[PDB]
Amino acid sequence: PNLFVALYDFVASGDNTLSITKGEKLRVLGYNHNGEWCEAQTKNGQGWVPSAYITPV
Repeated sequence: PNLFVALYDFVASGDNTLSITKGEKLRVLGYNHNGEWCEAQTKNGQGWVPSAYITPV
């Protein structure tokens, strides 16, 4: 039941990216082609975040 946590703050930059805070929880829907970006949902919204900035809880 695939819940995750943010390892660092990430400030939204480009096209359909989402801001996240260190230690907040999110839900993963998927990945991009090469797998460096992850599409996620939080209490603020939905959007792209770096794959390297998150981990399971």
